[PDB]
Formats: sequence, structure tokens, C-alpha cells
Amino acid sequence: NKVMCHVRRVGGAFGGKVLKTGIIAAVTAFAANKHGRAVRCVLERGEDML
Amino acid sequence: HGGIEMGQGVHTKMIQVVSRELRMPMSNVHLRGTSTETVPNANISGGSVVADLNGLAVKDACQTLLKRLEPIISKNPKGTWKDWAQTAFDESINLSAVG
Amino acid sequence: ASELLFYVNGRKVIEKNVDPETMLLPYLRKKLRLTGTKYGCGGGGCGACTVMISRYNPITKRIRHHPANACLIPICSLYGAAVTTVEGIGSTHTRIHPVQERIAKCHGTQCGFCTPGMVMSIYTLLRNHPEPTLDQLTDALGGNLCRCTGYRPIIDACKTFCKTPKLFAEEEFLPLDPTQELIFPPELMIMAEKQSQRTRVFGSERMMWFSPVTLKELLEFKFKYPQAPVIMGNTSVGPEVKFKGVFHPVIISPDRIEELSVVNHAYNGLTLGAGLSLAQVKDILADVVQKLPEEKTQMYHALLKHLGTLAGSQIRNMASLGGHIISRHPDSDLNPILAVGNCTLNLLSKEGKRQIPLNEQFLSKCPNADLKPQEILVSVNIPYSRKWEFVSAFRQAQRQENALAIVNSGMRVFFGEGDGIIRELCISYGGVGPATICAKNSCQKLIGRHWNEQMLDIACRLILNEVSLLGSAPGGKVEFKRTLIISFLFKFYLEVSQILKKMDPVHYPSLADKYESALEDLHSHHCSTLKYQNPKQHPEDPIGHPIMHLSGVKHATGEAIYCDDMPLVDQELFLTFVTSSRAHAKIVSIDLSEALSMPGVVDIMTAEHLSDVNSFCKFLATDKVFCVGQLVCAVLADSEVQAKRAAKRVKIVYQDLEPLILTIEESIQSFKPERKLEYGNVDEAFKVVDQILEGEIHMGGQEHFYMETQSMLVVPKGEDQEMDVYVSTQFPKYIQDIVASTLKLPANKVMCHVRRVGGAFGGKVLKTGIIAAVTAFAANKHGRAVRCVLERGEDMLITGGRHPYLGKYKAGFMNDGRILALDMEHYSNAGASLSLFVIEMGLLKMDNAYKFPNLRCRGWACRTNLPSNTAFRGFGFPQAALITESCITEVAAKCGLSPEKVRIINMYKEIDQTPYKQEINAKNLIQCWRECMAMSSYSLRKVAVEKFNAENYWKKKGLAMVPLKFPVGLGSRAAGQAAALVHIYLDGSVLVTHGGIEMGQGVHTKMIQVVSRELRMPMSNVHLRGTSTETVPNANISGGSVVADLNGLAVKDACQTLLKRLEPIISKNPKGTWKDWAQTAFDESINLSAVGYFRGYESDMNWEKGEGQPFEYFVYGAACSEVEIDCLTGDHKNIRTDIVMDVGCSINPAIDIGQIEGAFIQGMGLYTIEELNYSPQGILHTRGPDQYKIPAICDMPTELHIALLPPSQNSNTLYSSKGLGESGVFLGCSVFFAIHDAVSAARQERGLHGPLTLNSPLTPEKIRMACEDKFTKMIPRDEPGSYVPWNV
Amino acid sequence: EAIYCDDMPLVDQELFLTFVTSSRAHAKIVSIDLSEALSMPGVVDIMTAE
Ligand SMILES: Cc1cc2nc3c(=O)[nH]c(=O)nc-3n(C[C@H](O)[C@H](O)[C@H](O)COP(=O)(O)OP(=O)(O)OC[C@H]3O[C@@H](n4cnc5c(N)ncnc54)[C@H](O)[C@@H]3O)c2cc1C
Ligand SMILES: Nc1nc2c(c(=O)[nH]1)N[C@H]1C(S)=C(S)[C@@H](COP(=O)(O)O)O[C@H]1N2
Ligand SMILES: Nc1nc2c(c(=O)[nH]1)N[C@H]1C(S)=C(S)[C@@H](COP(=O)(O)O)O[C@H]1N2
Ligand code: MOS
Ligand code: MOS
Ligand code: FES
Ligand code: FES
Repeated sequence: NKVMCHVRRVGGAFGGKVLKTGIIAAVTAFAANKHGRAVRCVLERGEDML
Repeated sequence: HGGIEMGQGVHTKMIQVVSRELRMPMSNVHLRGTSTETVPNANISGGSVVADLNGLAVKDACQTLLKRLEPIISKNPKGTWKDWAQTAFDESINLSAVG
Repeated sequence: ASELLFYVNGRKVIEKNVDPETMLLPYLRKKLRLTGTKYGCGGGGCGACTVMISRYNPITKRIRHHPANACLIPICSLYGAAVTTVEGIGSTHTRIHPVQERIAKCHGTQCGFCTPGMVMSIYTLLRNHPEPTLDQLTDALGGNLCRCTGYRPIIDACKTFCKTPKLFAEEEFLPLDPTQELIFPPELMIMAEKQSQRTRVFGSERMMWFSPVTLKELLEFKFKYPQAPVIMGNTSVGPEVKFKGVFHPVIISPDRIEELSVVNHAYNGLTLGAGLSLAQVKDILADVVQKLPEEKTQMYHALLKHLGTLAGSQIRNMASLGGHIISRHPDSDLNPILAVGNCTLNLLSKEGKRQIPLNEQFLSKCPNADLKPQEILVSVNIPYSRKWEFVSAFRQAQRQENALAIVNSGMRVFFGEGDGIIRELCISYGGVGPATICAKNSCQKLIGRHWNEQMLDIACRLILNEVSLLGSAPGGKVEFKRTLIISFLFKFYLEVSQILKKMDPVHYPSLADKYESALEDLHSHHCSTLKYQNPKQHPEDPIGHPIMHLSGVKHATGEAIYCDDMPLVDQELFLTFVTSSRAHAKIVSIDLSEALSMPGVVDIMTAEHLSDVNSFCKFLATDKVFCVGQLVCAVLADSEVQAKRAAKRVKIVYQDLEPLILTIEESIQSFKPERKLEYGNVDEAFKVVDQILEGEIHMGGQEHFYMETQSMLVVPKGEDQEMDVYVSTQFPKYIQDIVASTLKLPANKVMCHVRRVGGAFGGKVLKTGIIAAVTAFAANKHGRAVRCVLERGEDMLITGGRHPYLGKYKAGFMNDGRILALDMEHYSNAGASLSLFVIEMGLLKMDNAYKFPNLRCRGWACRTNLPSNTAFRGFGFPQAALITESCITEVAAKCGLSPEKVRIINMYKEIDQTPYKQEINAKNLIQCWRECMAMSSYSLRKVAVEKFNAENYWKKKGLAMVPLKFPVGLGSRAAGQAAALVHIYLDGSVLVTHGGIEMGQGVHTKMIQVVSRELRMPMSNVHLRGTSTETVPNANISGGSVVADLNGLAVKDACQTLLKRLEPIISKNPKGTWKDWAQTAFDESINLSAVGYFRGYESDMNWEKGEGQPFEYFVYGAACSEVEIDCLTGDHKNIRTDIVMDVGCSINPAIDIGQIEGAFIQGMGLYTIEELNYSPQGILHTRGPDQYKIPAICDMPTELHIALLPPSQNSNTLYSSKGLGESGVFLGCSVFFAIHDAVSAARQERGLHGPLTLNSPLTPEKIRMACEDKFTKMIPRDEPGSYVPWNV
Repeated sequence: EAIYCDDMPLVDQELFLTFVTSSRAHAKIVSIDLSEALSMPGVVDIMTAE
């Protein structure tokens, strides 16, 4: 009840925006909470494929 | 609803459902997005069934809403949705429904 | 060149090329993102922006901590210092500080907006006095205002720091560890330990700021820039640049120069540094007074007296002595005392040392006695008093402290060894003209005379024409000021003709026995007790338990986000309004050309630019204005500063129109709809009565004075014209409507979101929506988020207040006081626009506790050229019920019976009928009256007050008791409908929301208590985020005393639905967690989301027949109040108040007792000290003694007892609870009628029978002028139409 | 005009997160040196599994 997830749209997914997305969100949210700051994580194509 | 728009047009289909079920133009319906705050415990948007299943849940809410209003609709069949909504409020009929 | 370096909450802050005009409050909030420190009023009055300032003294090796109001601190003054905000002392993500823990857990926060200020005042004092006395703590909070709590719970929190069935566990509060406090930043010690002589320079395009750090340099800068102000505390210069259009290109702001902070104990007296704070002067003189004998400490006593009341703790710690003297404010409390005391000023220039006397010419700013432009005040000499020299100072304001004087004085006499021939005499007054004036000519004529009443009568005459006021004098109150002038003269006569008696008993006469009480004045302690109920119920069920407000700690730590605390959204603009300055005028033209060209300005909208969307069901004035404060233009800019700058350059030319209607009587000269109730047959009843009586009472309005001003942020999404509206409002659905309408959009495109409101009391609805509509129009037009936050001055002008009322009555009664006939007329003042609903509720609730067998009741709303008034906590009842109590106490007078005998025999019986034919069980009305008579010990205290008044001529006491029937219910069933939405997530945790708004009344706390009971889970497992049209649609307004009742029923409804679905799962695994039940429900395809709905209480009123069932239930109560008045000054003191209250079964007695106290104090203010002064042109006065004053700690009754009548079941309402909230406001008039009683006792003894009608608010002016004496007869008076008055 | 996740405006004082990823397919992590990385402009924090 403390954490809400909001999604307007996704620019394609085809199954590849689930487990690994969540890991990155978890790590990102840990940082955000630790420093009391909004944190943004966007991957470049090379990193993304890897 | 719990479904996610990834480009497959799930949101377009749900408004088509709403438009049929409440008998109103698609221009009268709006959707903003998807949120755990509004619809809890939703399954993954996958398995070729996002529209199928969320369509059935949207239809379910619409029908519930139409059942509540049928007394008001029969008593004023040529009235707008604005009139039906207003008299429903004036008669203490709830205009929010989970599907 | 220079860099600004200071600390905030332990962290270093560096600003390079800093703008000198930056004030600390916006800097903290915007640049550092510390939003705990709030804006309340921006003049230093309220204390919402209170912070701690710390400095290391490098010579004395000591760290000094003082409180201050951040709104008035320019950041360039903070160089080398350490600021501490509320966030600095603790948080929920570190450790909470005990001050924060206790103010919250003692229920000392309601809306919470004042909490950070309260916390920082208490923190700062505990840092200086770790083991304090309550006196010191309540003195620290003299500067801190609160509109919700009534101060009692904040006082209780303070007591827990003093080594001297409850609502909180004191024993569980963790102790104040004085050694684990915040360390003063070491770098600032190291900087201080190396006295830089280099003078600091900060520049911008508009302003130069020099901080000289040596005396040499200060005089160097005072020569170059002779006309630059020397800023010390900025509590004189600051407030006048804010709202008197003053501007200084050059500022000089010296650091601690040692010669400016001298404390010399001379042989002849003492010399005090001009840079000492007023707080430090109060301490120096307190010590001197105790260390020296009491005829050399005569001046120092009079200064201490007036420093005790001067402003509050924050301003005293900021304001300097030199600043005070040089400011030369006409209402200055210290200058008239210094004037009379042979005080001299030590001036210093680049050319040399020089000494001038502090006399009338100096206070008049005659350049011969003034400082020359190139010199500065170093120190002032206050000499010791000689033997047979006596000094006295008096003052009268609107309340006892943190309020500017209407009139004050300093007076001195010298006799010189023995015989009572007066050899010197100085009499100085303030508030009686543009400067502090000394009656020197009168004083010359009195030299040689003896001290007795022969000289008083002549002295009074010959001052009353020397120190005269024109009837049109600014400040108003001319006949009151006239009286105070001679009344203070009388008090001085008495006072000093007693030290003479003391010192020389045989040669001087003793005072008359009924006169002594004139000398000692009225100065409090704050005691209270609270009775309520508390076996068969489960220990995990929270219903009935005094649960702390869910945000209570977040209030205390400043982590609660209010609308303006939301972060800056990318590229947001600010909107500010140009408002009408005329009451009824043609708008001939608007020139925007200068405004439009100025820095940052994006757009300026008039009514033309809104075209066909300038109204709803009009926003901006078109071609006429119908009151001052009406919206005219809207200025949109890149920043708030730029917006207000540009707004002040918009030129509007007007042409006044007739008639200019201001009063209710003027407004009675087309067609008004009437409202009427008739019971029995009043025309027949008038034939068979013993007596008939006509009368009337005017009643003033009331500003809402929510501590959070009007605030909103409108954010366009950028898709489909979607708007999100974050606004401090009581009615989101209405915001959604007016914004959507304005944008020509469907309602599904606009969503309104509200987390919390910092108080509202009805004043955050219609006018809020207009501003939101205009704001959203701009946002949409420019594709930008737009923020609109109002300053206090604009807010009071643009928003309305409570409706002022006129009551006329004809009462036919028996000689036993029973009222068989009653004809009644109500008139509300509506302002520019319609208000009829307020008349309707007035008439329905008019009866209050009494059965009028034959009754005609009629009302009319009256449009005037004043701001449009709105609904308020009470909704016509505080006005309507005051009319009927006035009518009672008049009938009581004509029967020779106490009003309380007349009340008790006109009351409803156990079973009885209302004027609108609703049946009532008034059993609890009787009990409330019985218990209040018992609890208060009314009968014994009645003779105590009669006894007192027989022995005291210049001080009277009074006592009164009033009953309460407050009916509750709305017009229709549909108005009472309510909805909620409940989710259970698969971990078992719950999210709930509903249509109700949290304004500080604790509605959200109560809903979680409901959820906790209904789903049988701890409150820690439930969460609520806020209120939104996106989650719960079509919700009604949060008002009518029923927000919790109705949304509670809807929350319960969702919970029960959810529990029904789960009962199969629960029976099959009864010892399972909610996580298990939720998970298996998901696994079995059972839905864990439910809408809850309550249809509304059945309700109706046929206004044609005058009959119906409008009300679902009635809150019953009674209240007793005792006061003592000063008949010479019109001052008063609330001694004691006793309140008994039928609440049914309280869902939360902490919250419900909080609402009783809050409502009571709000009503107390309405009826005594709250007063709005309008000019004959309809301009609101907002400056000097015309300042609007809500109740402070000094107004809270010395004793306060509150009982909750034992419950008795209401199957119809939520857990048999009664929605109080509005109820306690009317109980404030117990104070009104207690004062009314006291005035009558002075009028009976002196022999002035016949018509005594005192109007509300019962101000000190009204009290004094009612206590007629030789001084009231003596004053010179003016012809009605000969002059134009400052007010009325 | 369609807003995707990264199109959302900069929220006040937001930080950015980026990952260091493995360059070996199956290897022991003998050590991680963050001292140079931690000293560089703008860096707020570097989190490892510890
Ligand atoms: C909320 C509030 C409540 C108040 N209540 C009261 C009250 O109850 N009773 C009362 O009597 N007063 C009251 N005041 C007035 C207050 O006492 C004065 O504003 C204050 O004493 C001025 O001191 P300062 O250091 O702030 O002056 P500043 O504003 O710093 O300076 C004001 C003027 O003094 C000049 N000045 C200062 N020091 C020197 C010097 N050494 N040499 C030459 N010129 C100098 C400046 O150039 C400037 O023109 C109140 C003010 C506020 C804001
Ligand atoms: N444009 C677009 N089409 C798409 C996807 C997507 O990410 N983008 N995902 C596919 C996958 S993997 C699934 S499971 C389905 C899910 O949506 P549906 O059940 O409504 O077809 O959409 C398919 N079509
Ligand atoms: N602290 C606080 N208490 C308050 C208010 C407020 O704005 N702040 N408003 C009052 C008014 S005018 C009303 S109508 C009720 C509404 O809430 P309730 O019905 O839950 O009592 O709260 C009252 N108590
Ligand atoms: O079920 Mo699609 O995300 S493989
Ligand atoms: O019903 Mo309260 O907002 S007067
Ligand atoms: S005291 Fe600074 S906000 Fe009112
Ligand atoms: S809680 Fe103090 S102002 Fe509302």
C-alpha cells in the first residue's frame, strides 16, 4: 500500500519488459529512498541488449 | 483496467467495449492509464489475452452500471447521459463500479 | 564580489553573486527544498516561519541561540551563522526530537500548519533553558498563532518539559537528552576565531548591500550613502517595503560591532548599546531590577512592563533598541516611556562623538533634534530614578500581547524631599497622532500643585484640548482614545498616590476601599481537566480510543506536504491577481503596456481574454467593480517576484458610482425572496402577555484565517487536454466542474487531487474554484504548469468571511420570564454577490434550547458593496442563536431575574416539538445543563461575583451560562451521499480512499479506525494517500459536520462487502493472516477491490408550510464562563470556562475534544476580539491597530474544564457517534454574556438603567464606553455629519 | 504528443542511475575499486551488492 506503479504506455515490449525491468526498478527505488530523491534510469541500446 | 498498452491497441478496444455496453460514443469515454492504485492485483499483460480478459471485466462494470440505471433509462428513454447521470445522483444511485 | 556562507541544519550553504533581496523563508523552501517552515502572514505576526539562529561570540567564547521569523530575515544577514529549521531537529527517517514527539502525541496538531513554528519556538527555548518553567514556555509561544487547537494541548505538551483517564501516555515519552543536541557547526567557530575586518559586499541590478564589520567602516558607509537605512532586525524596514511600496537601492547591515552592543553599569545609570535586541534588553533590565533598590529602578520597571507585552519572542529577539528608537512608530511602546525619563542618545559620526536628548522634537523628526544624515546611534543612556521620583507606563490594545497599542503612555513625577509639591511632570502618549507626543504645556501649568483630585479634574481638561484628536483621525476609535488618555492619567494618580502613602503614612491619605483593584491588572497560568468514558470491546478494536492524528508526527517534523510544499514542476509559471481598489465604480480603462514589458511577464488576462468562459452557473470584472478586492486582472510570470512587481504597474482608472451601499440598513433601499417559520399564533399571544419588549443587535463578520492561504498548482499533462489540479479545497468535484467548464472539456479530462488542507472552516470553496478556473485557463493557454498562492493581505480581501447579521425582535413575556410570543427578523449582509442558505439554517436553528410556543421568524440576505461573504463553521447558527440569547438577557433584565433563570424555564422539556414540527428528545439538553451547573459550581461562584462587584468599583466580574442545541443535517438525501474505494493487496495490506477532505479535523484517522474494526486488522496495515476525483467520483462537499459520519458509512459498506466475499476463506482458515486470506482469494478468483456507498440520511424541508424533518440528530451542550473586566481601559480576562457536551459515542475522544476547544475559541474570538474595520469608501483596514487579531495563548481561559456526557445510542448514525465540529462555536458567546453581565454590574452600581445593548464583537472599545463614569462624560465630542470618520 | 516514460519532465533534483555490468562470462570477482569513480564530478553514490 506504500508503493504504487503507474503506466500510461509502453513503446513496445514483446515479453522483454518484466523480470529484468523489475530488478532495475528495485535497485533504482533503493537509491531513491536512500537519498530522498527521484531517480531516473534509462538504458542505452547496447547495455539494453546485454 | 489492469491491462497495459504496448502498441497492441488494448485501450482502443476497451473504449469500443464501453461504447457498445453503455450505448454512448467513444468520444464520451476516456482512459488515462494503468495503476496499482486504481486496479489492484492485476495479472501480467501477456499470453495473447490482455484485451479478451480486461474486455470481459470492463463489460462487467458497464453492465452493473446499466442495471442500476435501467429504472432511470426506462422513465426517460430519449435523455442524454448527462441527464441520466444527474438524476442518478439526485436519487442516490452510485455511478462508480468495479468490473 | 563577496560570497555568502552560512549553515542550515548542519550543512554548509554557499551562494556566489547572491541577490541581497532574497529573504530566508522563500530561500529555505525554494532553493534548499526545506518546506517545513511555512508562510502564514509575512509580517512577523503568526510565527509559522519560526526558526533558530545560532552564532559564536568569539570574544566571550559562547554560542547564543535565538528564535526568529524567517519571512523578515534577509539571507545576507546570516553570514557566518547557523539556521535550524523544523527538519533539522529530527525526522521520521532519523530520530524524532522529543518536542516533535510530544506536541504530536498530546494532540497539539489539527491541520498541522502552525506546528513547525510551535516546535521551533519550544525547541529554541529548551536549548536556552533545558529545565524551564511553564511561564517561559508560554512566553516563547506568545508569537505563535493557531486557529484549530485552542492552544490547550500545546500547553500540555510544554508542561511535560517542566520539573513541577488521560488522552496520552506521558510516562512513555522519551526524555530530553540535553547532551545529545545539535552541535554548532565547527567551521563557523573557526571563522569567528579570526576577526576579519573586510567588509562584505553583495550586489544585484537593483540593490547594493554593505555589511561593515568594524565601527570605522560603518561610519564610512553612513557618510557615502547617508540616505541608506542601517538594517539591524529588519522588523521596521521589512514590513513597509512589503506592503507600503518603499524601496532602498543601498542597504547598510553591520555585523556585531562591539561598541553597538555595550552594557555599562554607570554610577548615575546605565548606557545600553543600540544593537542589543529588545529581548536582551529585557534580560539586562530584569537583572538590574533585582540587583538594585526599588527607587533607582523606576524607569527600568516601566520598560520591563511594556517589553513583556511587546510583539512576541521572535520579533523581540530580532528587533534592536536603536531600530526601535529611530523607527519612531506612533504606537511605539518604549518611546513614550523613554521620552519622559531624561534619556540621551550617544551619536557618532565620521566627524565626531555627539549627544542629543530623546525628547518630543526628536520623536516628531524635527531635523534640529534629529540625527544628521551622516551619523548613527551608538547607545542610549537611561538614568537611575532619584528618591521621590516615580514612573509609570500604560497601554491598551485589542488583546493583551502581540498586538499594537490603540493608546499607550509614559508618565513621570518628581516631588523632591518630603512635601507633596510636584516639581517636575512629563506626560507622553502614543497612538494619538502621527508621532509620540508629550503634553508639555499642560505639564508646565501643573508645576507647583499638590497631588489630589482638585488637580485631576483640571489636568484632564487641559490635556484633552492639548492632546486632542480630530473625529476623522486615522486609526478610528476617537472617543475611546480620548477616554484612555484621561483614564491612564487617573491610574497614574492612584498608583503614585500610594507609593507616597507607603513611604510617608502620616502625611498622605489612604486609598478609598473600593478603588485598590484599579492598580493591579489582569495577567493569568493555564489549567485544564477532561472527562470522558472508556471492557466488553476487543483490545484490537480502535473505535473509542484517543488515537493520534495520522499526520500528527509529520506535522511536527514538517514532512507533511501541503499544496505549496509540492516541488517546483519543470517550467511552472506563477499567477497573481490585480484586485479592485474601489467599492462601486466604473472601470474606464486598463493600461497594461508598462506591466507587459517587464521582466518575466508572460501574459496579462482581463475579462476580454476569457470571453465566453468568464462565468459559471463572473470570474474577472468586466466594466464595473462591485466591491474592493474583486478580481480585475491576472498576471502570469516566470516567477512570483516578477509577477507581483509587474502587477503593481498595471494602471486602472475608475469612476465612482452611487449608491455606495455598505451597511444592512442602507441595503434596504426591487424583490427579495422571503423565508419564514410560523409556530402557534403570535398575534393572539401578544394580547395576553404581561409585557412587550423591542430590541435589536448588530453582529460583525469574521475572517476564516486558516493558517494555509489559498494555494493551488494546475498541471497540464500534454495529452487530450488533460489537467491535473492540486488545490487546497473542501470540494474537489466542484473544482473539477468549474475548471472543465472553463476549458470547455468533459469532466473525464480534469482530475482534482487533495492530500490535505491547512484549515478551511468553509472558506475554501467558491472563491478557490474561481482562482483554479482562471489559473487552469492560463495553464492550458501556455502549455505550462501554473501555481497560484495568495499572500495573507490579498487572501482576506479576495475571500469573504462570515455573514454579519442584524437581529430585530419583539418579545411578549410573562413576569416569571416565560416567553409566550416572539416576533423575529434576521438580516445577513451578503456582500457583492449572493447566503440565502445561511438565512434558512439561521431560522431553523434559531430556537436553540428554548420552546417558544408562538413564534414568527423571518430572514433576508442583503447585498452590499463589500467582499462577497461565504459559509463558515456554524452556518448561520452562531449569528441566529446570539440573537435569541440577546433577546433572553433583555427579558431577564425586565423581570429582575438572572438570564439563567429565564433560560431554564423557557427550555424544551424532555419530549417536545421544534418550530418546524420535528419531534425531539431533549433529555441530554437537560443533563448538559444540570452537569454544567454542578461541574462549574455556578451558584457558589454567582455570589462570589456579586460579592466582588460590591467591593470593586473599577474592576467587575461577570458569569454566564448558555445551552446548545446544534441540529445536524443537509437539505436533501442526495447531499448526504458518500462513497469510498477499498483495495486489499496480496500481502494483506489495505489502501482506502473516499470523498472526504482532511482539513485538520482527523477524518482520515477516523476512516482507518473504521477499516481497522470492520476488517479486524491493525491500523498499521491500512493506508490512505489522499482524495481524488479519479478514484472516488461525484463526492459532495466536505462540510455540514458530517464528513466522517457519511464517508465512515461508505467505508464500512466497502469493508463489509469485502468481508462477505472472504467469509468462506476466513471460516476455512480462521487463524490465518490477512496475507494468507488475500492470497488464497486471488488463487480462487475472488475480487479484492470494492466500492463502498452510502445513500444519505433522509432529509426534507417544505419552506411554504414551514414544516419538515431536516435534521438527522442534534448535538447538545452547555457552557459556563467567567470574566473580569477593567472598567478604566475596557480590557478583560477570561478566568474560567466549563463545557459539557453530548457527543453520543465518540469514535475518537482526542479528536472530538480537539474540535470542541477549537470551535469554542473560534467562537470566543468572533464574539470578543475579532473585528473587521472598513472605511466609509468600503476599503478594508489592515494596518496598525486596525490589524485583525485571532485568539492567542493570552486569550485562552485560565481554567478550562471539558466533560463528555455519557452516551445513549443512535442506531441511525455511525457507531452512535455525533458529528460535532461546528457545534462549539456558539458556546464562545458564554464569554460575551459573562462580559455583558460584568458591564451591567458597573452600570447598576453607578445608576444607569434602561437600554444596554452591547453588539458583537464585544471589543475593548465597546466595553469601556459602556462603563460610563466621569471620564466618559468629560471627553470632547463631534457632530455626526461634520467630519468623515476613519471607519463604519 | 504521446508521453513515454523518459518523456516525462525533469522532476526537481532528480538523479540518474547507470549500471556497471560484467565483462566476463564465468569468473570470480576478486575486487572492485570505486575510489576514482567516487571522487568524480556529480557522483552521489556507488552501490555494490554489499
Ligand atoms: C509583528 C510585529 C509586532 C510588533 N509589535 C510591537 C509592539 O507590540 N510594540 C511596539 O512598540 N513595537 C512593535 N513592533 C515594532 C518593532 O518594535 C520595531 O519595528 C523594531 O523595534 C525596530 O527595530 P529593527 O532592528 O527591526 O529596526 P530596522 O527595521 O532594522 O531599522 C528601522 C530603522 O531604524 C534605523 N536604524 C536602526 N539602527 C540604527 C542605528 N544604529 N543608527 C541609525 N539608524 C538606525 C534604520 O535605518 C531604519 O530606518 C512590532 C513589529 C512587528 C514586525
Ligand atoms: N505493437 C505491439 N504489439 C504487440 C506487443 C507489443 O509489445 N507491441 N506484444 C505482443 C505480445 S508478446 C503479447 S503477449 C500481446 C499481448 O496483448 P493482447 O493480449 O491484447 O494481444 O500483444 C502482442 N503484440
Ligand atoms: N482543524 C479543523 N477543524 C475543522 C475544520 C477545519 O478546516 N480545520 N472545519 C470545520 C467545519 S466548517 C466543518 S463543516 C467540519 C467538517 O468535518 P467533519 O464533518 O468531519 O467534522 O470540520 C470542522 N472542524
Ligand atoms: O505473453 Mo507476450 O509478453 S510473450
Ligand atoms: O459546513 Mo463547514 O465548511 S461551514
Ligand atoms: S510570522 Fe513569518 S509567516 Fe507569519
Ligand atoms: S493546527 Fe495550528 S493552525 Fe491548524
